[PDB]
Amino acid sequence: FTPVVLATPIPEEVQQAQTEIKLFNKWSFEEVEVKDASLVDYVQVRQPIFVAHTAGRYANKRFRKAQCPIIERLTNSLMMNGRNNGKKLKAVRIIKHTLDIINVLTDQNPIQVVVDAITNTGPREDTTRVGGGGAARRQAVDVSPLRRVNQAIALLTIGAREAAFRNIKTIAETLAEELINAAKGSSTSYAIKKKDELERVAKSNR
Amino acid sequence: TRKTPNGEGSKTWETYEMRIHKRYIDLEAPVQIVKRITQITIEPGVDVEVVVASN
Amino acid sequence: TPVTLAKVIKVLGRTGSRGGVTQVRVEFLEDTSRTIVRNVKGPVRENDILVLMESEREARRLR
Amino acid sequence: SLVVQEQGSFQHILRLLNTNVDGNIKIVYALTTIKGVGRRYSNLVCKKADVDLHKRAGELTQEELERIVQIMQNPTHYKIPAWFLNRQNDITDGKDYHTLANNVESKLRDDLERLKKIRAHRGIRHFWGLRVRGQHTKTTGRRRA
Amino acid sequence: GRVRTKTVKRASKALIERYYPKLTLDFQTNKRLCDEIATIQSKRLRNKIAGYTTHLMKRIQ
Amino acid sequence: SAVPSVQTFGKKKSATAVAHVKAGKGLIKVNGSPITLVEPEILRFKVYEPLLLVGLDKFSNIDIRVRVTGGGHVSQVYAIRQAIAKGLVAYHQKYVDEQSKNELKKAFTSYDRTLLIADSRRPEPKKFGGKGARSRFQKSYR
Amino acid sequence: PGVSVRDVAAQDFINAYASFLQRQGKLEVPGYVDIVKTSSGNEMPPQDAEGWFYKRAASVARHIYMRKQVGVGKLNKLYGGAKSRGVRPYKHIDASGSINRKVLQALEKIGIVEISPKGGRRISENGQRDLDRIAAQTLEEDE
Amino acid sequence: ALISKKRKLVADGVFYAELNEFFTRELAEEGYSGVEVRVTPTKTEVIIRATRTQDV
Amino acid sequence: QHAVILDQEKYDRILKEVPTYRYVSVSVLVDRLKIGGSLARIALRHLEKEGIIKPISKHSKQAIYTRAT
RNA sequence: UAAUUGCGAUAACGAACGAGACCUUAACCUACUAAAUAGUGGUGCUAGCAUUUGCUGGUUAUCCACUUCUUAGAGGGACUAUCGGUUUCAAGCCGAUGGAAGUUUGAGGCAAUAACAGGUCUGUGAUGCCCUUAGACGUUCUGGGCCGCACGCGCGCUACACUGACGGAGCCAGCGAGUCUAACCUUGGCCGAGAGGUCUUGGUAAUCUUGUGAAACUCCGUCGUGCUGGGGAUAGAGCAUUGUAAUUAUUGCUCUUCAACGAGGAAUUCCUAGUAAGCGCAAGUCAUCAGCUUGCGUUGAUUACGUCCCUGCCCUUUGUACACACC
Ligand SMILES: [Mg+2]
Ligand SMILES: [Mg+2]
Ligand SMILES: [Mg+2]
Ligand SMILES: [Mg+2]
Ligand SMILES: [Mg+2]
Ligand SMILES: [Mg+2]
Ligand SMILES: [Mg+2]
Ligand SMILES: [Mg+2]
Ligand SMILES: [Mg+2]
Ligand SMILES: [Mg+2]
Ligand SMILES: [Mg+2]
Ligand SMILES: [Mg+2]
Ligand SMILES: [Mg+2]
Ligand SMILES: [Mg+2]
Ligand SMILES: [Mg+2]
Ligand SMILES: [Mg+2]
Ligand SMILES: [Mg+2]
Ligand SMILES: [Mg+2]
Ligand SMILES: [Mg+2]
Ligand SMILES: [Mg+2]
Ligand SMILES: [Mg+2]
Ligand SMILES: [Mg+2]
Ligand SMILES: [Mg+2]
Repeated sequence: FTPVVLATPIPEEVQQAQTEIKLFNKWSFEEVEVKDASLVDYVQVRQPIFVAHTAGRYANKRFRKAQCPIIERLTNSLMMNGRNNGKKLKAVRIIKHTLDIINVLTDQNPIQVVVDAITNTGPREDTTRVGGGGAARRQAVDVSPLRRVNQAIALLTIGAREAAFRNIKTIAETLAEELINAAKGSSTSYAIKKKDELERVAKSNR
Repeated sequence: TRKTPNGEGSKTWETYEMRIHKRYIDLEAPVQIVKRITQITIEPGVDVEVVVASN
Repeated sequence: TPVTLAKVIKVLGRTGSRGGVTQVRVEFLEDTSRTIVRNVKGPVRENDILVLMESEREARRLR
Repeated sequence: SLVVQEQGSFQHILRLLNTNVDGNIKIVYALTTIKGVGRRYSNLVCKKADVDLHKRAGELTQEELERIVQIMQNPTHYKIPAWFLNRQNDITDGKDYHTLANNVESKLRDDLERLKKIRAHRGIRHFWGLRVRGQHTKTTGRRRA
Repeated sequence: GRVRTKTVKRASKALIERYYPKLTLDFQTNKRLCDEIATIQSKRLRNKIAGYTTHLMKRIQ
Repeated sequence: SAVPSVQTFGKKKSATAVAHVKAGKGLIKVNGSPITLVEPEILRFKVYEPLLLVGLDKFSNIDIRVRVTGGGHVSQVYAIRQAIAKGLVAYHQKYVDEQSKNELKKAFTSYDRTLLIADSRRPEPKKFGGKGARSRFQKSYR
Repeated sequence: PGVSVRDVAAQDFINAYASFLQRQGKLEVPGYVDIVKTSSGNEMPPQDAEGWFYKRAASVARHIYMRKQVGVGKLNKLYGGAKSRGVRPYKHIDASGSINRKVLQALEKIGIVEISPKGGRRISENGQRDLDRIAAQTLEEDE
Repeated sequence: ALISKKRKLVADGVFYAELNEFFTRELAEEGYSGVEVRVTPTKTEVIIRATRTQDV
Repeated sequence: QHAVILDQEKYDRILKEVPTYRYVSVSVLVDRLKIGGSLARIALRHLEKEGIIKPISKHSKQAIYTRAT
């Protein structure tokens, strides 16, 4: 990789695992592809980045939340529940610990494991809140691709947060379990319990 | 402070401020150029203090 | 269990008394010879792909 | 690496100071089940009693248990300063004590009766069953009991 | 949103009428013209006016 | 003798990272310690990204002193990475030729997270009537 | 070639100089140690009662060395933290002073520090060398 | 003498109001309109304005 | 309840089970065996004698080990 | 349109207050004017690592140069610019590109006409009337009271823990303040587990406290789901600080007692970007006491970019037997 030397050393696992390919933490950003259409252009995995923490600005205009990578959109949705707000640093460390667990469980790429997850969890069609004439009925409406990614991370994180609450596991673990049970939809997942409940209600009163 | 006298109604808070500007110029000159420097450059609202040297 | 792909053409307006659903015109993706009116709950831009469940239906305004 | 077994050397639930101290919880925090010993006191005694803290109470020979016990009632003698003690400079004898076990419920009642016999202000609040540290009883303390 | 006020637009209808040869399509030069044939008491109004006069020019021509 | 040095600065929130870039051997140090030891930790690669988005060899001719004052632990990291990614285009601007500087300008801004454009967000003032910027105190009516 | 303590990872550094001081013996641990919480803001005493004073001392030697002079006070606030005052909110509480002091007066005996103008303690040349020396050893910990 | 400058210009501002009011109460029928204070090196200057300056 | 001292025959479990799993962690041991967890962390350090397992990410919050070699 | 803000429609035409302009404050300036109370490079002087020049420091001014970061004077900067989608192709809105900045650039100050039996006589040596005026409703002094506790209601602080606690170790702000005929903000040396003490010190302040070495946080370690080391109420004992005076515990410290609290019923508050939330810090109060308020900065996100379904206000229409105006 041409190990160049400068006055201050700089490591060789550093120099190589970067200038060559701009991996993730050290995951491959190439060769991972959104296995479901529609949801593409919203599952941002074509621009690489090292850490899951960016000085972002995705709350100015309406449609710039998607140019934020789905990884850091995964991580940011972790750091919630009062005692957890703002603690982005911990979430990265949890997430880096969430991927490396998953890359140990079932080979593959964890960034493909995450990608697989967000997709098979977004509710294709939802129940909206109509006036419904008194006893408000429920009106079936299929849901935006942006919201199938949004409400996914919501459902997936809520899944791990409620999992490892009064439980021995760490977030990183329950997160690494909640993705694996969503990246191939074992229906053991909490998100998948959620998803196949929502489309289940829309499929009813329509 | 609070706007109201006594504590009636909404609690609305003014904030007053005062802007105090300091600065300093350093000079070197003998006899006449020292007392002249003092009182020839004077203007109300301007506080002036002129210092010997050393300690 | 068939699955619909539907590409956006034009934004019609916002329905629901709450402003809860947005209408849009979608190109049928695999059958460009179609175009149908739909109701979305999320925020839908142009050119993204809806995933319809009943490839008939097509209703209108809502409260 | 404390991967040791111990055959019959581990014996859960012993008895000290007329309490039922659990064996398989850490030594420091095992002891605290006694009315009178607490975190920092039980952290120090085991120190003065040469006890390897990394262990649980289920270990520790009766040697290492009478070594602690002895130190605990006479704490002042083993480099343990009077301020570590719950009852320093009394009001009857003027010395330093660390009332333990049953003895805590004892001098707690005695003291309360002490200023109740004398019928002071802080005493009466203990008789009625109210607050003694002149705080607000108007809005708070409700539900009672 | 941004709706420029009459005091602005009044001033754009006047400079365009009184100075069409010397105005132009660019924002920068007009800003300098304004500090000549007009007395505008604040830079923003100075800029805001010239902005509107220049808007008209891109649809006058 | 005085050396050909360059001095840029990157700011973020209340952190201001001053930079010195002179013709040198290749050392890169922030506050008297090498850039490999920047120990907010998880964001380590953050400060590395200016070295890997251009070529580890574009530094072997320069020594880069950095010192941060202010901000917090995170704001110092973005402030140093930005003072560093700006001293390399300002060394090129003065001590070498243009077209490489814009290529550098190119690879930087292709991926830019602030890097050479200072993120201008700021803290909003708290108002009266509430404990935060917009958060108002709890109202009760009856 | 030429290693300062500022070339060494801090936690790796202070983890080592501590060891260096418990396998040198001649520090001077005070009479308590087994009874102090390091700060009136803590809750329990340091858990490695054997070597905290060593870790403490070592850091200070590192800490005073990357500076011009630092007195006891600035140490108490540095090694102070947060106090949980109970049902009331948390605030900063400075740390014990007869802990940092007996650290700085016993560092004086081994020649790692010394009194200094502008008050406070300055790193000594004896100390400068002792820290730069054990720094390199931690640097070259690659076999 | 020797007072903090932050209290100085404040403590002055106290002296102005106190002077300004006193004159506003004493010089009633004169029609006084305000005062200015020119602190000079040696001497301090109070400058009263009233539309009946003879009775001042 | 769990276990907080080695029962020797409990020790037999670990040496002839941990290489079964391709993920060992704090909770991994607690769930299938019945360690306290305190003696699981030393059990991890113990299992890194001569690489019964192998590290990849050593942190104070998380233990991510794998199979042997 | 946020706006009576506009384009236009036009028996109106042309105008004034308001809104807007304005002002502050936060952002941009390698362009000007400067800098021992702000910095930096050189270098004297000197320590340590290497010794191969180098890396890291020390030295209030050794001497020289300078203004990148600092402070604030002077000015520039943006006008929603340029292109595009639009619509009366009108104001305008939407999108891309650039730009420090494109939500009235963010946030504030100011703020018309008219109205209230809204509050304040307990801010005023502001004021009418009444009352009282030496057994005083004046006043000062001693003590006590405002906190008294079956309970109903509002604001809050701490929490129920493993995204944690505890112990070590790492260590990063901004808004602020601070002693004259006086005792303030206080480094530091020593003493003290502590709270604190004693000896000196700097500062009327970009100079000294103070880099306010803040907390949250990072990390290594212990504990391991156990009303447990989560929680810290109630209570006993002792040491201290404030003050003439602490009892009805002012506060501070150490040990000991280890309470309810296992996610909170019908309800209901607040919020759209450095925002919410979590975090501390100064300031007001202050002899002493913050769980309060005014501000500050650290860490910093999910979700909207919409609607009139609910509650409000606004117009317009219509009804009116209301005008002391659906009290
Ligand atoms: Mg006990
Ligand atoms: Mg007692
Ligand atoms: Mg406020
Ligand atoms: Mg704030
Ligand atoms: Mg600290
Ligand atoms: Mg700490
Ligand atoms: Mg607390
Ligand atoms: Mg807190
Ligand atoms: Mg008008
Ligand atoms: Mg006007
Ligand atoms: Mg200087
Ligand atoms: Mg110099
Ligand atoms: Mg752009
Ligand atoms: Mg009234
Ligand atoms: Mg009053
Ligand atoms: Mg209130
Ligand atoms: Mg606790
Ligand atoms: Mg901690
Ligand atoms: Mg407990
Ligand atoms: Mg306690
Ligand atoms: Mg205070
Ligand atoms: Mg109050
Ligand atoms: Mg009618």
